[PDB]
Amino acid sequence: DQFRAIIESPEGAGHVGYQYRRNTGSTMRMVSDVLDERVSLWDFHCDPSGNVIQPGPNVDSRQYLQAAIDYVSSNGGGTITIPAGYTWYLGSYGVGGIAGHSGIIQLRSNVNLNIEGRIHLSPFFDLKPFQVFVGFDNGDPASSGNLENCHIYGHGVVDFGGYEFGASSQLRNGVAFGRSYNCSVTGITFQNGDVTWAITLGWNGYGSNCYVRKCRFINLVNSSVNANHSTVYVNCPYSGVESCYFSMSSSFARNIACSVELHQHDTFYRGSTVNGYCRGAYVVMHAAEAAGAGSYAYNMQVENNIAVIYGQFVILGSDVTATVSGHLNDVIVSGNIVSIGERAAFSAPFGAFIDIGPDNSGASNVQDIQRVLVTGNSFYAPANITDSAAITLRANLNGCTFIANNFDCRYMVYNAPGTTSPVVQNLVWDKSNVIGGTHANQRAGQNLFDMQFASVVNSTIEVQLSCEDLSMFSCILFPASCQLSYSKITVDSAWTKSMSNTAVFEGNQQAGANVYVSYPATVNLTSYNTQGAVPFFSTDTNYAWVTSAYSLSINENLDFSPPATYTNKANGQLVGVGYNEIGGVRSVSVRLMLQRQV
Amino acid sequence: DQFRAIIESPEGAGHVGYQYRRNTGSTMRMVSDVLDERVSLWDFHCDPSGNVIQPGPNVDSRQYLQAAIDYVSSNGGGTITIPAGYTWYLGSYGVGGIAGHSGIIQLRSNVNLNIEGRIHLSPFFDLKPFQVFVGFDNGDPASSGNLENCHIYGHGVVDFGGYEFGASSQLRNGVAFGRSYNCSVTGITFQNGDVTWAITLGWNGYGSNCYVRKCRFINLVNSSVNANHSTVYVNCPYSGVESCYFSMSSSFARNIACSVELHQHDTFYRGSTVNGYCRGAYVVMHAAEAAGAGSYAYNMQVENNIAVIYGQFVILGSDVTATVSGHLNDVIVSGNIVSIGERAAFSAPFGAFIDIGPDNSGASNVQDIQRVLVTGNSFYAPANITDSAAITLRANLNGCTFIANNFDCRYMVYNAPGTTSPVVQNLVWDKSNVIGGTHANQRAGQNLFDMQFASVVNSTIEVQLSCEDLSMFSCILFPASCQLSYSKITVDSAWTKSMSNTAVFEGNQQAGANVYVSYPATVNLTSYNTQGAVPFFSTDTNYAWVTSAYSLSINENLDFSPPATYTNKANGQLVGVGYNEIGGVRSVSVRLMLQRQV
Amino acid sequence: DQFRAIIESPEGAGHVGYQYRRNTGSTMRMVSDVLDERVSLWDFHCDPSGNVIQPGPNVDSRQYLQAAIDYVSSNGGGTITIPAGYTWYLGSYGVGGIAGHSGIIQLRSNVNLNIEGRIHLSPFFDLKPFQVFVGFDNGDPASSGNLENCHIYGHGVVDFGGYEFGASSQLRNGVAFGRSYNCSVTGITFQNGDVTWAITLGWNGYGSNCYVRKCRFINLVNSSVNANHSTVYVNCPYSGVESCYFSMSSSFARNIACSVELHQHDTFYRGSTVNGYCRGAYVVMHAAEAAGAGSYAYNMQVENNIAVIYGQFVILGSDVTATVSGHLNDVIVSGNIVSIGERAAFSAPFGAFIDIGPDNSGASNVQDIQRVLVTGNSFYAPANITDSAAITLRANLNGCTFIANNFDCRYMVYNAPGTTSPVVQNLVWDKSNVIGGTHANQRAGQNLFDMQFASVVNSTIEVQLSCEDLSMFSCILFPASCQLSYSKITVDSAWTKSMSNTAVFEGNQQAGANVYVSYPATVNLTSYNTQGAVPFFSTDTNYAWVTSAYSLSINENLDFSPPATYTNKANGQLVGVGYNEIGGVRSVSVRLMLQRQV
Ligand SMILES: CC(=O)N[C@H]1[C@H](O[C@@H]2[C@@H](O)[C@@H](O)O[C@H](CO)[C@@H]2O[C@H]2O[C@H](CO[C@@H]3O[C@@H](C)[C@H](O)[C@@H](O)[C@H]3O)[C@@H](O)[C@H](O)[C@H]2O)O[C@H](CO)[C@@H](O)[C@@H]1O
Ligand SMILES: CC(=O)N[C@H]1[C@H](O[C@@H]2[C@@H](O)[C@@H](O)O[C@H](CO)[C@@H]2O[C@H]2O[C@H](CO[C@@H]3O[C@@H](C)[C@H](O)[C@@H](O)[C@H]3O)[C@@H](O)[C@H](O)[C@H]2O)O[C@H](CO)[C@@H](O)[C@@H]1O
Ligand SMILES: CC(=O)N[C@H]1[C@H](O[C@@H]2[C@@H](O)[C@@H](O)O[C@H](CO)[C@@H]2O[C@H]2O[C@H](CO[C@@H]3O[C@@H](C)[C@H](O)[C@@H](O)[C@H]3O)[C@@H](O)[C@H](O)[C@H]2O)O[C@H](CO)[C@@H](O)[C@@H]1O
Repeated sequence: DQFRAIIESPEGAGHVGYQYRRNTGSTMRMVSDVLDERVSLWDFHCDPSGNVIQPGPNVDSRQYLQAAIDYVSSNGGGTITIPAGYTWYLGSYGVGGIAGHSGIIQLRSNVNLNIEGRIHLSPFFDLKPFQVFVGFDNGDPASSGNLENCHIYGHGVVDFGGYEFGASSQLRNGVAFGRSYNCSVTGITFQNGDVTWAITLGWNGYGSNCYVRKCRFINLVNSSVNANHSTVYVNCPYSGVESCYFSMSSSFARNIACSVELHQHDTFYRGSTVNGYCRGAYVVMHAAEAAGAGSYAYNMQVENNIAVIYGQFVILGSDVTATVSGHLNDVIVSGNIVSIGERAAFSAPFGAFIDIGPDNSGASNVQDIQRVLVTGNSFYAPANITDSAAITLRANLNGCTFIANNFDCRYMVYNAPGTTSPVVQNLVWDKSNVIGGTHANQRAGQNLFDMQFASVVNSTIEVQLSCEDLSMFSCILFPASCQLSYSKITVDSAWTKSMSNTAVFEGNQQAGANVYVSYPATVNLTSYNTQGAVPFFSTDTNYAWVTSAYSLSINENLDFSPPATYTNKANGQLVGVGYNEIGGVRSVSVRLMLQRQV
Repeated sequence: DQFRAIIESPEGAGHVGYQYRRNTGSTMRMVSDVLDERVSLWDFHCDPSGNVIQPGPNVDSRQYLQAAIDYVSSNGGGTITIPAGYTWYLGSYGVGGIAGHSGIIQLRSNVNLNIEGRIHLSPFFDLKPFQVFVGFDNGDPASSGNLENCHIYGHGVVDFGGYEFGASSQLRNGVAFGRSYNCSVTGITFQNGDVTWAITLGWNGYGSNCYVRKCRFINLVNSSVNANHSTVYVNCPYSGVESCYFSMSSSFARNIACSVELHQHDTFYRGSTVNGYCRGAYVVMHAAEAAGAGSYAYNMQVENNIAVIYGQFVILGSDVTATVSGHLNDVIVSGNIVSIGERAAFSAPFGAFIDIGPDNSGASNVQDIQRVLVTGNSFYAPANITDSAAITLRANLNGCTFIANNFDCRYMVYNAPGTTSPVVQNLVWDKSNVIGGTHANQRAGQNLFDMQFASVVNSTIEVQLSCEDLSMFSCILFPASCQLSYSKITVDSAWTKSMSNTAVFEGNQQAGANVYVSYPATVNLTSYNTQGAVPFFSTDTNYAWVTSAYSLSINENLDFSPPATYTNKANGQLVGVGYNEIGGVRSVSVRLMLQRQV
Repeated sequence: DQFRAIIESPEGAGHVGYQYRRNTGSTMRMVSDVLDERVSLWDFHCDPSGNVIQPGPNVDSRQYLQAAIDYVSSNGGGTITIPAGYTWYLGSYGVGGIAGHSGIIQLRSNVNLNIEGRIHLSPFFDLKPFQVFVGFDNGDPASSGNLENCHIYGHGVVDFGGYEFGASSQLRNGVAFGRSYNCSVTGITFQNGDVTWAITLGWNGYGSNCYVRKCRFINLVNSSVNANHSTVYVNCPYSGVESCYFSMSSSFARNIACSVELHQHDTFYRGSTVNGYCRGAYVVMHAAEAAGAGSYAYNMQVENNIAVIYGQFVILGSDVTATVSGHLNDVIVSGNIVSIGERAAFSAPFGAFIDIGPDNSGASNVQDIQRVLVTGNSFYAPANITDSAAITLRANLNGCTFIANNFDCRYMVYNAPGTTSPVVQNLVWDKSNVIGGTHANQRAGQNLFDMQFASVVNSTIEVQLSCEDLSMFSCILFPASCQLSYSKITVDSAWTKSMSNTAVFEGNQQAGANVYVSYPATVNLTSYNTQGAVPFFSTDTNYAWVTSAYSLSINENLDFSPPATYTNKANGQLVGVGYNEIGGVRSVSVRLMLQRQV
C-alpha cells in the first residue's frame, strides 16, 4: 500500500485534492494548502519526534511558542492562535536579545498573537523578575531594532501566578513592545500578579501608533516589596489607552499604583474605569526619555474616565538632565468623574484631582508646564479626608486653566506651608468652577485656597461658594512670603455675609499696582453732624488700596441712610456721601464689597 | 478495501497526516486535529443518523445550537460560529433552568457565539413571551449560578420576526446574560420586534465587566400592547454601552421606549446615536436591585451621545423598599447633543433634558439624588413644544449642578403647579448656561424658571438671557408656598429693559436673611426741592430688603440728575443723593438693578 | 487505483469523512465541508487550468479578487480573507458599472473583506484616476443599486503606490461604498498616495450606518497637481469616524488636505488624531447633496480629537442650488485639543478653530447656520502666526455659542476688512472663554475682537483678559459700517488699566436703545467750588449713552474725594456727587467703568 503510506504520512494532506465548494472556476488545491492558511500553537507544541505535547502545569510551553513566532516571522508574518480551553504555562527564560530584559517570549514583527486560551506563569518565576512578551531584540534598548505590526488580541488571559516580587529593585512586565510601531493589545485580561507594568509602549520616544483597547487589568500589585506600579506606560507618540478596566484590591496598590503614564506627544487616555489605585495618570515629559520624539510632551489628552483612587488623579511633571530640558504643554483633562475612596485622612498620598508634582529627586524648580485645560470634570472626596484638593500645586507652574468643573473636596488650591515654594504663573480659576459643600464645617483653621507659594503672577482666582462654610478661616489666603502681581482675585458675596475673613493678604499684597481684587468686609463708619447730604468715613485706615466699595447691608434706620457707595482718601479711610433727614453724628457697622480696579 | 473504509468513515480525517507548511520542526498531526481547532453550528445541525440538516423556516435549529453550546462548554469553552449566508430559525422553548425565563437558548460560561448569519424567530413565538439567549441556569435568579466569559459578536443579525406581544404582562428579551461576569455583545444587529429589552446585563447588582459595543437596535417596539421597553438594561457594576445605534419608527416607541438604563455603580453610556425613542437613559438606584453591589449607584456616566427623542433624555431616580434605601450620587452627563423631535405639544411625555422622576408608585419623597454634574450639553426643542424643559424637577432633589450647557426650549427649570411639591437642595444653575431663543414670543403666561417646589435651599440660579422674550410673565417665579433660604438668585439685565417682571417672589421670600438676590425693576422716585446735593426717595415702600440699587437708565435732563446708586430706609423706601443744578421737586421713573447682599 | 484517483482529484476532500472531536452526536461530514466554511483569495487566484498563481509585482490580482467577491455574493455572502505575508497587486481597471468611477474592484452586498496582507497598486495606475473598491453598481450613481452589509477589516494595508495625480481634474479614492447601508472599514492602514479621498461613505444622503474605526491614513497627498483632499467623506446619515489616525508630511497637504467631511445628519467625528493637514473637518449641508436624507444637516458631532493643522479645524457651511436650500443646525464641537503647527504667518490658509466659510463659488449670503455649541476645547497658535483666530466669521451666521473654551491665538473673533460683510445673529461668547497670552505684545494695530461685519444682532461678547497686552489697539472694535442692536458687549476691567482703548464703537453704536455695554475708560472731571457735598462733571460730553459709571481708581487726596459713582446729563456729561472737606474747584483724571443698561 504505497498510496496508503503517503496518505498516513505528514504529507498526506498534501495529496488530498480540494476545490472550494466544487466551484469549477476555483483553484485546484490540496487540503494541506487550506490548513496552511491558519496556524496555532498546536503546530509547534511537540516533542523531537513530532508528537503533540499536552500543555499543563508540568509542561513549559515557552520553547514551542517561540518556535511558532520564529517560523511565522520567517514567512512574512501572520497570526498564531493560542487555543481556547487550555492553559499554557511558561516556565523558563528566553534567550538572546530579550535576556537583558528578563524576557520570556520574544515578539517579532508582523506576527500577531490571538490569545483565546490562558497563559500562566509557573512557580519558576516566583520571587524573580520577568517580562513576559518582549519586542526588543537586544539587551541594550539603544541598540535594539524595531518591532512593527504586532497585535495581541482575543478573549484570553495572561495570569502572573500571584507571585510576589523577590526584591524591590526587580522589574516585571506583561508586554514590552519595545521600539514599537503599529502594535496593540486588545481584549486581553491581565491578572493576579505583583508587577511593575502590565504593558509598556515604545522606548524613550521611539515608536508610533501603539494602543491598548478593551483590556482588563486585575489585581496586579500584591506585596509591600513592590516599589512602584503603572499599569500601562506610554513611551511613544501617537499612542494611547482607550476603554480599559483597571482594578486593584491590595492595600499596597492604594499607595503605589497608577493606571497609566503618558510620556510622549499626541497620546491619550480615554473612556476607562479605574478602582483601587493610588493614581489615575502621570502626564510627564522626562528629559531622560526625549531621544526618539523630542523634549516636548504636547497634545496630551485625559478624557471621559471613571475613577475611584486614593491619591492623585492626574499628575503633571517635567524635568531636566545634564543636557536636555523636558517641557509639558497643550494638555486637556475633560469629562472625568473621579472620587477619593473611603479612607482615613492622611492614610494614603495626598488626595488631588490635579497634582503639580516635583521631579523624582524632589526638585520643584525644574518644571516647564503650561497651556493645560482642565474642564468639565467632577471630583469628590468624603468629608473626613482633610488631605483632598482640586489642585495640589507643589512645583513651579507656568500655566493651568480650570473652567466649568465641579470640585467637592477639602481644598480648592493647596500647597503645604513650609515645604516647597513654587513660582506660579498663569493659574486661571474661572468663576464657572463650582465648589461643593461636602466639607462644610470641617475647615477650622484652614483656607479654602491656601496660596503657599513663592509668587503668583498673571493668575485669576474667581471664588464662588454655593453654600455656607463658616468653619473656614478664609476663602483665600496669601502669606506675606508670596508675592502677588498682575492678577485678579475675587470673592463673590453669596454665602459670605457671616465670614470674618473672606480674602486675606498677609503682606498687604492686594495694594499692588496691577492687582485687581474684590471681596466682602465689615466696616465701621461714622458721619459728620450735618443735616442733609453728609459724609460717612471709616474708623479704620486700612483702605488706601480700595477704588470703590458698595453696601451689602440693609439700612434699619428711618432718620438717615449711609452711603450706598464709597471711595477712599489718602489716609486710608473710606468716604461716601449719605443723607441725614435729621442732623446728628451717626455710627454704623456695614458689610461692604471692597473693590480694587474692578 | 480496508483503508478505503476508514478514510470514507467519520474517522477518515483522523488518518490523513498533516504537518504545517511542511516544516520539519512542526507537529505531525492529522487533518481532523486541525479541523477540530474550530467549530460551527454545522457540526451539530444533523439528524439522529448524523446527516446534516439544512436550516430554513421549516426547521427548528434550537436543539442543535444548544447541543453545540453544551458540548463546547464540556471542553473548557471556545467559539461557535453561526455561519454566514444562512438564516437559522428558532421554533421551540428551551428546557431546564431557562424555562422560568421563557428561554430559548441557554448560554454557558466560556462559550462564545460568533454570529455571522441570521437568527430568526419562527411564528411559534407569535403572541408569546421569549428570551432568546439566557445565561441564568435556574428559574429563580437568586438560586442561579454565574455566567462568565461569554461573548456574542459578529456581523450577524437577531431578528424577532415582527411578532406583537400577546399581553402587556409578557416579557421579551434578546440576550439575558444573567449573573454575568466578563460578558459582551459586539457588532450584532437586533431588529424587527416587539420586545421589553434587547439585552440585559447582570441581575440585581450581581455581575461585572459586561459591555454592549457597536451594536444596532432597530424597530424593537411595534404595538400598543407593549407595556414598556428599554433596549439595554445594565444591572451590574463596571459595565456599559458604547458606540451603539438605536432606532425606532413606531408611534408607540415615542411614548414607551428608552434606549438604556444604568442601575449599578461604575456604569456608562457613551458615543451612541438614538432616534425615535421616548427616552435616552434612566440612571436610577432601585432599592429592590441592591443585593449584589450595594444600595448606592455612583460613578454613572452619560457622555457624547446624539439623540432625537420625544420625552426625556436622562431620568434620575432612587427609591426604597421595606428594608433598603437606594441612593444615587456622583453622576456626570456631558457632551450630549439632544433634541425633541417634531411633535405637537403634550402629544408625548413631557419633554426634558434632565427629569428628576418620582418612583414607580409615583412617590416623590423617597429620593436621595445628589452630586450630579450636567455640563457641556446642547438641547433643542421646536418652538411649538410647550412641554419642553432643561430640567423637570418632579421629586425631591439633594443636588444637581448645571455648568456650560446650551438649553434651547420652553422652560429652564419646571415642575407642574398643583402636582408634587419637591424639597430641593443644592440646585446650581451657573451663569455659563446659555438660554436659547427658539421659544421667544411663545411664553405668554409662563415663567422661564417656574419654581413650583415645597422649598429651595443652598441653591444658585444665575439667569442670563441672550435675546429678548417679552412674552414671558417672568424670568423666575417662586410661589408663596415655596420657602427659599440660603440661596443666590440673580437676573442679568441684558435683554430685560422692557420686562414688567424679571424675578417674582410671591411670598416676599427674597427678604430672607440668607437670600442673595439681584434683579431689574422699574422704580418711581421723587426728590426734595433743595438746590445742590438732594435726596431722591421711592414712592413705593416695597424695598426694605434692598441693600443697594443702581441706575440702568439714562438721564434725559440737564438741570438735575437722579442718584446713580441707592440704599434703603426702615420704611421700605429707596433713597439716594442726586444733584439739582437748579432747585425744584423732581419726579422720575428709572430702571434700577435691585441688589440684596450681592 | 480508482479510490486513489478520487482522493487525488479536486473532489478528494469530499470523500474523506470527519466528525468534530469524535463526538458521536456531531454531524458526519466530509473534510471539504469544513474547509468550505472559510474562503480566501487563494481559492480564486489561479490560472485557467486551476493551478494557483503566486502574487507579485508582475501579477495582476484584480480578476481573481473580483471572481472571489462575485462567487461569495452568489451564496448569500461571507468573508473573503486576503492572506497575510503576501502583497497582492492590482494592475487593471474593473468593468461594467464601476468603470464610470474608474473602479478597480466592485464590492458586493454581504461580502466582507478581511484584509490581513497588503494590497498595492501597480504602475499601470501612475498618473491615472482610480477608485480601488467601489460599491456602486452603475456608472450613474442615481441609477445605482445599494451596497448593504459590507465590512472591510483587518491588520492589512492598502498602498497607493506613491503615484502622483496626472491632472488636477482626476479623482482617486480607496473605498467608495456608494449608496451604502451598514458598511464599515476597521483597522486598515491606507498609505503612500496622491488621492482625493481614502474612503467615502454614502452618496448624496443615500445610505446609513457606515463607519470608519481604528484606521490609519498616512501620506495620502504628495503633489502640487492634487486639487483637493478629504480623507473620509461622510455623505450618509447615522454614520461617522472614530478612533482613527491621520498623518501627512507633504507641504501640499498643509494647503489642501482635510481629515474628514461630515455632510448629512446624525454624523460624528470623534477620538481621532490628526497631524500635518490643512483642515480638521468640514461640517456642511450642500444643497446639491440633499436627495437622500433631506436638506438639513443636524446632530453633527466633532468631539475629543487631537490635531496639529495649518489652516482651520472645523469649517461650517451651507449653500443653495436653483431648487434646494441647505441648512446646518444642532452641531456640537467639544473636548478637542488643536494647535496650528509651526509655520510663518500667512504661509497657509488663515488659521482658525472655527471658520464660517463662504460657499464653493465664494458667496457669503446663502448660509443658514445656527444652534452650534463650541465648548470645552483648547486651541493654540504660536506667537508669530498673525493669521490665527478662534473664529474666522466670513459668511452669514444665524447662531454659534462659545462656552468654556481656552483660545490662545492672535484673534478671538475675526473677519478681514474690505472682504465680505457678514450678517451676524446670535453669536454668543460667554465670559467663561479663557483668552490666552501667547500673542501678548504682538498685536500692534490689531483688535482682539475685530467685528468686520455688516451687522450684529442678538449677540453677546463678554471679554475677559487673563494677562496684559498693551500692544493691541482695542479689545473689541466695531467699524461704523457695522450695525449693532439687541446685543450685550462687556469688557472686564482686569489687566485693562493701562489700555487707551478697550471697546471701540466707530459709529457710536453703543448708544442703541437695546445695546447693553460696559467697558473701562479714562475720564477727566472738574468739580464746583462748594465745601461739603459737591458735584463733579466730565470735561468731555461724549457720555449721553451712559446709565452709570463707577471708579476704578484710588483717590490720592486727603482734602476731597471724587464721586464713587456717576450718572449722566442730557448734554453728554457725566455727573456725580463727591465731597470737599475744604472748598475749592477740583480737577482729576479717573479710570471709570462705563455702563449702559448693565
Ligand atoms: C528614564 C527611564 O529609565 N525611563 C524608563 C522607565 O523607567 C521608569 C522611570 O521613569 C520611573 O518611572 O520609575 C519606574 C520604576 O518602576 C521606571 O524605572 C525602572 O525601569 C527603568 C527601565 O528599565 C530598563 O529599561 C527597560 C527598557 C528594560 O526592559 C529593563 O530591563 C531595564 O533595563 C530602569 O532604568 C530604572 O532603573 C527602573 O527603576 O520605564 C519605561 C517603561 O519600561 C521605559 O520605557 C523608560 O525607558
Ligand atoms: C426590581 C426588579 O424586578 N428589577 C428587574 C427589572 O425589572 C424591571 C423593573 O425595574 C421595571 O423597570 O419595569 C420593567 C418592566 O418592563 C421590569 O419589570 C419586569 O421584569 C421584572 C424582571 O423579571 C423577572 O426577573 C427576570 C430576571 C426573569 O428573567 C423574568 O422571567 C422575571 O421573572 C419583573 O420582576 C417585573 O414583574 C416585570 O414588570 O428587570 C431587569 C432586567 O431584566 C432585572 O435585572 C431586574 O431584576
Ligand atoms: C455635489 C457633489 O458632487 N458632491 C459629491 C462630492 O463632491 C466633492 C464636492 O463636494 C467638492 O467637495 O470638492 C470635491 C473635489 O475633490 C468633490 O468633487 C469632485 O467629485 C465629485 C463627485 O464625483 C462624481 O461622483 C462620484 C459619485 C463618482 O464616483 C465620480 O466618478 C464622479 O462622477 C464631482 O462631481 C466633482 O465634479 C469633483 O470635483 O464628492 C462626494 C464623495 O465622493 C460625493 O459623495 C458627492 O456626491
